[PDB]
Amino acid sequence: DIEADHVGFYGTTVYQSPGDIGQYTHEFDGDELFYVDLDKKKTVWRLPEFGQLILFEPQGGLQCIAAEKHNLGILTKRSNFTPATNEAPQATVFPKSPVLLGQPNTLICFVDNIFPPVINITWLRNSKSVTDGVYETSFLVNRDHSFHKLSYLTFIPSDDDIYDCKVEHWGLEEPVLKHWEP
Amino acid sequence: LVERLYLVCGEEGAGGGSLVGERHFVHQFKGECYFTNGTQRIRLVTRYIYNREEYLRFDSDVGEYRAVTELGRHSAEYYNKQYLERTRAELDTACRHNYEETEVPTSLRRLEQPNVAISLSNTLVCSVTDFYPAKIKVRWFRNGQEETVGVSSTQLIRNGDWTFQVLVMLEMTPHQGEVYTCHVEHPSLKSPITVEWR
Repeated sequence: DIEADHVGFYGTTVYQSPGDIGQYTHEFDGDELFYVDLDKKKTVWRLPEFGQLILFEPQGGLQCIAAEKHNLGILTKRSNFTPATNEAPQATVFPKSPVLLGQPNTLICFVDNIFPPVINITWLRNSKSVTDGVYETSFLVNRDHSFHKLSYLTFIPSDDDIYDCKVEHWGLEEPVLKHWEP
Repeated sequence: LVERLYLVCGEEGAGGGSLVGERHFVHQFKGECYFTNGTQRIRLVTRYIYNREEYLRFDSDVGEYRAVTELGRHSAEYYNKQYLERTRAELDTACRHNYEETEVPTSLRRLEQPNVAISLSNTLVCSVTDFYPAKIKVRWFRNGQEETVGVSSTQLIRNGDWTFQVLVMLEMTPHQGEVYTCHVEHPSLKSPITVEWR
């Protein structure tokens, strides 16, 4: 909607009740700079090189979470306790680079329309859990105030690649098992 | 170590006290800095959101907090009296500082070269992967002529790891003697990339 050469989110915050779940992140041009590990009080850079000479004081994200906890209490009453609507998330999986037999690659599970921001994304190969080396982003903000998140699974393409991205969310009656079509 | 700064989350003048305890309730804050032509024009927008409804917003083009929906009517007056002057100042002390002192030495200098490969499946697919930043130009050539009709393209795909990819397709039919090339220009490349397919 607002056009610009660049946009920084220097303050992306979400908090929810009950459950006392939240996150604090910064973004630049739609990519995550860091999140603040609230309980450990520390900045976790999306790529480790980001924080080599630049610091972000984690207290900033703690302040914002504290303010959002307070703000939620007010607005929840003001709304006459209107609850969030659980959305059905949408998953797509695609490779980072062109698939070539034997050549190292990464499967990316892109999960969109996430709301509230609580989800489990996991990977299966040959319908068996694979957790080694899996990485996932923080919740990244959407203009419509839902979220998306990506999970990553390193793999070596093979003859019969059978990979699935499993998404569990309160907005789903059954878990979505999203198959990767090579 | 220079420092990234943040946009402070303003609190309702509350005091609160109501309790909610399959129902959940969500609040969001978004502090957004828009930059065009360096820092020559900066626009700061802060958003206060209940569930998915933005109800209160500071917009530096507007100059103060305004209720976006009725839910924010009472909020705006309070935020203007408590936080207006320091929110205005954050256009310089947070948006401009972050761009000039932290993005200039990191995000804005980051360069990653696209990998370019051609596959069939007819449709020739030029896979342009793992590049940063987003600015790229990909063109298909069929024996020396830049193609127009018959070309399609994915959206620019954000990998989430500070790289992009785009797949650029050419509808075609193979014939014994023709050459096809995808040409890629990107700020990271010393020279444009050409990959031929026969």
